[PDB]
Amino acid sequence: LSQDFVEALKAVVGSPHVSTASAVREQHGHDESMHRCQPPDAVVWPQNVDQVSRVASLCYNQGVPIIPFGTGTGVEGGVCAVQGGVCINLTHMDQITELNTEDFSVVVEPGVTRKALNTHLRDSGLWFPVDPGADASLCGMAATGASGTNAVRYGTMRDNVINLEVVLPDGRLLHTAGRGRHYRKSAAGYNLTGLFVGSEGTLGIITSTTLRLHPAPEATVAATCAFPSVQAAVDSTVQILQAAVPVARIEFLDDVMMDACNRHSKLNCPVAPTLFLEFHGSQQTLAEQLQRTEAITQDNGGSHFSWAAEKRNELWAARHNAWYAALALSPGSKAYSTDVCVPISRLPEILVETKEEIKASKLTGAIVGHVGDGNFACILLVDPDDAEEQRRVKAFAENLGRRALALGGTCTGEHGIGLGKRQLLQEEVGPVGVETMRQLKNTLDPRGLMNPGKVL
Ligand SMILES: Cc1cc2nc3c(=O)[nH]c(=O)nc-3n(C[C@H](O)[C@H](O)[C@H](O)COP(=O)(O)OP(=O)(O)OC[C@H]3O[C@@H](n4cnc5c(N)ncnc54)[C@H](O)[C@@H]3O)c2cc1C
Ligand SMILES: CC[C@H](C)[C@@H](O)C(=O)O
Repeated sequence: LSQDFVEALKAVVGSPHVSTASAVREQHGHDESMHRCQPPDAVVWPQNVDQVSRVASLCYNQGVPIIPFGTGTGVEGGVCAVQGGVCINLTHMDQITELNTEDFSVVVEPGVTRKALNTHLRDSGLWFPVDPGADASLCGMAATGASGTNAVRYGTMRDNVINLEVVLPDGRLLHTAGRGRHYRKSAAGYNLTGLFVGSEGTLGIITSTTLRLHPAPEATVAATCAFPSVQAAVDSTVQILQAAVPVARIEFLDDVMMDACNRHSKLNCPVAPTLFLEFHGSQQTLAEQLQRTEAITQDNGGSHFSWAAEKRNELWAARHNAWYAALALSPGSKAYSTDVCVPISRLPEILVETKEEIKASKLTGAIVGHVGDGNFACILLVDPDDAEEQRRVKAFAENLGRRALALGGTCTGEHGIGLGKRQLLQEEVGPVGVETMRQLKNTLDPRGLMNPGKVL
């Protein structure tokens, strides 16, 4: 990367905000995935949207790949600079604006996390529900199409993104639903906002997100329920959903996951396949829901509920940190995570099969999941220096993904494709789907410089 180009970058953002130092590039060449670190040639921190546009235009017209970088908590190698280029760390634009409590909406820049937004919303009666366990950039969450434990009731990012501000690959500024617009529904034109949700930085740079806010629940109760088997827990989950209990959270942990979370949180739940549950409503609705849900879990062999302000906070903090709890089983390890999502009536088949295959395999794994969505993750620990283990893990993940596809499902419910699921995506949507996705990529990024090598 030439001196002249680096100085042009410095003219846009300032010398402190451009670095070609190896350590800085290495820190921005990987995420939380096991994908190999691939450092960008430079890291750049733009300070406002005009600077993002100018950096994009400089890179694009000079043939230099662009890698958008939020908080680096992705798990599919989205930020790995597989073709080098300029990593654009967006987190210095960290402002909340256009808070409209009367409309239930807010605009956030990439440096705002869910924790920051909800802290700024303390005492407002509103909150933002989509809750990855990581302290992630909200614009990064829009880019990956994230969900979370609350999505079963309150929706995913796709359900809660109203508008996006996007710097297109050549630097043009696009407000996907129109500048300053926010509303509950529209039929106006083609829905551009949905195209950029889940685009993972391959179609443009999200420089602000307009988010739907939600009313705080009148009352909340959390609980845990232990089961004798995976299939008892998952049958209970499906029956709760088919009974239309409007649970706020319903999360599955197998016995391995539950042991791991116990060791990492000083929770002390029975080591068994477990559901973590949360209910929102008034006192009358909560009593109604709790007794319907207890009846269903009891029918399938669930233990009595173990009840959970500080204790529900510890419960969900343990769940949110499940990734790190699993990693702490074998220290020094990395991990790959699967993320399939299937029609809910097929969830018992595939979760039980996954448990049986983990146990039959020489591999170690923990199972945890947003099962209210028909979604779950297998966390598969890896020795970073064991190439034989690595391709056995990758074969296990690919076979699980193909089983989900055979059941009518998708290879990823929330994490995205990045580097790891590109072949599974081709199988999932077939040749006309792939070509159509490619056509969209090419019209927005003709030179192919917008995070190359990802998704497609
Ligand atoms: C402990 C833990 C728990 C997690 N739990 C969940 C969970 O429950 N649900 C879930 O969905 N994910 C979860 N994740 C994954 C991760 O937190 C999400 O995918 C999150 O949305 C990533 O945001 P980020 O800014 O950190 O992404 P990064 O790793 O910085 O980037 C991810 C991808 O999006 C692109 N990108 C980032 N910011 C932008 C932007 N502003 N504009 C355009 N492209 C951009 C990058 O180029 C890359 O391709 C978890 C991760 C961890 C470590
Ligand atoms: C980073 C993978 C894990 C499984 C995350 O998705 C979660 O649900 O806590």
